[PDB]
Formats: sequence, structure tokens, C-alpha cells
Amino acid sequence: LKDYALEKEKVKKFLQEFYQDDELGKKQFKYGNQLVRLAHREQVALYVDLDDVAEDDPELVDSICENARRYAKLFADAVQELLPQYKEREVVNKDVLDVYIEHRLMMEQRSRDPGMVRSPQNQYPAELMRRFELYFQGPSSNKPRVIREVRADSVGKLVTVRGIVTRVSEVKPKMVVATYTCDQCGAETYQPIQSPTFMPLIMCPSQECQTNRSGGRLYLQTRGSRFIKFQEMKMQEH
Amino acid sequence: RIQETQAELPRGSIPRSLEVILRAEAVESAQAGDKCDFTGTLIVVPDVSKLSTPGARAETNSRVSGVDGYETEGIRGLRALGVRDLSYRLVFLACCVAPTNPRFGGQTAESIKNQMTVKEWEKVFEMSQDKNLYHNLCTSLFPTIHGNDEVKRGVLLMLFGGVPKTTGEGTSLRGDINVCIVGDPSTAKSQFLKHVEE
Ligand SMILES: Nc1ncnc2c1ncn2[C@@H]1O[C@H](COP(=O)(O)OP(=O)(O)O)[C@@H](O)[C@H]1O
Ligand SMILES: [Mg+2]
Ligand SMILES: [Zn+2]
Repeated sequence: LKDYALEKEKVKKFLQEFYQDDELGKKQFKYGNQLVRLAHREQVALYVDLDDVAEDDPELVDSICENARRYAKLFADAVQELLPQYKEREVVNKDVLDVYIEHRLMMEQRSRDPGMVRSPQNQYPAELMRRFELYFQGPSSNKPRVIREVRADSVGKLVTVRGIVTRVSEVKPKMVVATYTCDQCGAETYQPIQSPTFMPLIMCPSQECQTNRSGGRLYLQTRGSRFIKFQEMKMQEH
Repeated sequence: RIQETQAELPRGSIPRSLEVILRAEAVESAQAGDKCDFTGTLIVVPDVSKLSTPGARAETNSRVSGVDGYETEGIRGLRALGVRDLSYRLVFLACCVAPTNPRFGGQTAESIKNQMTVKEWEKVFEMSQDKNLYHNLCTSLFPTIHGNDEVKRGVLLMLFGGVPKTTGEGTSLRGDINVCIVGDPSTAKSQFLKHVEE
């Protein structure tokens, strides 16, 4: 039970004012440069070093280890909020998802009405506009566990294991945020995916469709939807 | 269930199989293994196919929507909108069936005679009256095989067969003869078999 706004500010401070001499004794603001590249879309994955975090705030590392998913999301949100102030030039629209993101942001700015309060279900899901991923490099202090010893007491914990890969599937497209388009209103519905499966939506929730009391059926789209490379491997005890 | 004939097969393909539906008066005219021409109409019959991927669906155009507590979503929504998959399979509705290569132009001897045409029966009678019919049939059956006159005669007598009988006690005296050709490699054994098959 802690103030996640304060935790977000702490992680933001770390990311913005952490530095090291990784390059021939040159303070370069490692994570600042990584954020610059992320904003420029020249880098997809960001690996936060919990050793670097503990260099200043060991208790934050302890909190992350005790509850990683929560703090993974906190770090992701901090990076998301930080990208605009590090952006220095225009992205070259690497891919179709970049085109979609720019279109959606442009039209949101167009229909902004900044003062108007928008319903919580009337915004773009955060995962739908990321184009980046954030992972943790486990702390050196944490001794590696054993597949047999990693039990319910470690659920939700950042564990590090070692083993032999006995099997790995091929990279498949796993849907993160399903997208739907309506046949009546021309508004996009979104359905973030957390369960291993999901039920596709039938009716449209758009304000226009609700007002008109139309049928508002909507169709699932693989175009605007968001996917991520997905692999399932099995690691084995040494 | 019928399948593609040997001639129609493309290269490296399994004979495509489809089922034909015989309605009244055509209902026991096709028998397994026969070559038959079916005349009718290709049709589509709906099928509940186990397609893992969603495809074509039929739903009402009425623009209904579920109220709070009865949101037309999920299984309830699908059942309300009457969503039903449209999956079809090609089936043949044959209005008639005939032999592809009829034996007669028209099952006792008299019945076969009547089924024969006048020209066909005249030819059969001529062949029956033809002395040397034995050698004639041997040569006609195997014109492209030299020698092996005894083998040709045996195969001919096999094609004709004997008279099966059942004793008073019920023992079924075999009436058809069996022939086995054993010989050195490349001596037309497979050729005799293929001749008889064809
Ligand atoms: N006596 C024969 N008369 C005509 N053709 C023959 C004769 N002997 C062999 N052949 C030819 O040689 C090939 C071998 O015949 P095949 O049936 O394969 O013999 P086997 O049964 O020993 O394999 C065939 O193509 C056949 O046409
Ligand atoms: Mg052979
Ligand atoms: Zn709509």
C-alpha cells in the first residue's frame, strides 16, 4: 500500500537523472539516451537495470521484486510520459502501426475540445500507443532460484532462473488490443486483451451509435489492432 | 460416395470423392465399384464444419440492441441476433444414373438374351456357333502375348468358371477355378494379371 503517483515520480527521477561511465569515463545519461532513441522509434525494447536502480534506491528495487508487474507498468507509464519531452525530430513512420498511431493522435487533436471532460472509456488504451516495451534486468544481489524451488510464494515476484531450453514455439502474432470498426458511426472500438482468450464484441459503444439507437454492429479488424511477437518455450532444470 | 475415375486424375493427386443423392426410383441403381454416369444438379448442403477460424455468418438486418442487464453480447448477443455460420459443401443431386459403358444396347439366359440387341445377339450366336472359338478367344484376349497358350487357356477357363453346387448336407462345392502363375522374372505374369483386370 503505497502512493503510486509518488512511485511514478521516483522512477521518472531515476530515468531522467541516472548516469554512468559506460563509455570511456563519459557521463552520458544512459537511460536518457535510451529514451531519446525510444522517442525517435529507433529502439523497441528498454532494459532497466535493477542494479542501477539499487545504486541509489535499494528499497525501490525491493518493492519492484516484491511486485514486479505493477512496477513494470509504472516504469512503462513513466517512459510513455517522458518520451514527448525527449523527442527531437519527426518519426519516419516505420510501419503501418506507426501510421495508425499518427492518424489517431492527429484526429484526437482535431476533435480535442481540451476543456471537455471525456468518459474514461472514451480514450486510447495506453498499450495501443506504445511501440515500445520495458523489461527488468534482475539485480545481481538476487541469487538465481531453481525451477523446483520457485513456488507460490514467488507468484508476482521477479525471479531469475537458469536452465536448458527443451522446446520453443515459433513466433506467432498474439493480439494485445483488438480493434473494431462500426458499420454505422465510423468510430473505432478497442478491446485490450489480458485473458488467454476473449469474446469478440458485437455492438458498438460509440457515443454516436448510442445516441442514434442504431444497431451499431462492429467488425473485428486485424489492421488497426495491435499484435506482439509471441513465443512459448519450456526451460528445464540443469 | 463416388470418386474420380483413374483417367481424370491429374499429376500427383488423390481421386476427389463426393457423395451423390439418389431420390425415388434411382435409389438402388448404383452399386459399389461400378463405373456410372450420374446426371443431375450440383448442389450445396449446409454443414456444421469444425472450422477453427470465423468465416461467413448470417444475421438479421433488424437494428436491435440490448438494454442494460440484457446486453446483446457474447453467446446471448449471438443467439439474439440469430448469428449462424454459413458453411457449405458441394453435393450432387443425381436425377438419374446409367452405366458408363453399357454391356448391352437394350438375370437368366433368356433375360440376358432379351437385354441384348438384335445385332449383339446375332454376334453372340455367331461366336457360339464358331468352331475354333477357343483359340479365337485366346488370341483376342491376349493378342500381344507370345506363346503361353496353356496359360491363356487357363485364364480363359477361369473367366468362364464352373458350376458351383451345394450338397444336400449343405457343403458348398466350389464352382469357380483359381489360377496361379509362377515363373522367372519378366515372363508376363503381371501382364496376364493386367490383361484380365482391364
Ligand atoms: N512371352 C511374352 N510375350 C509378350 N511380352 C512379353 C513376354 N515376356 C515378357 N514380355 C514383356 O516383358 C515385360 C515383363 O512382363 P511382366 O509381366 O513384368 O513379367 P513378370 O510377371 O515376371 O514381372 C512386359 O512388359 C511384357 O510385355
Ligand atoms: Mg510382376
Ligand atoms: Zn458505432
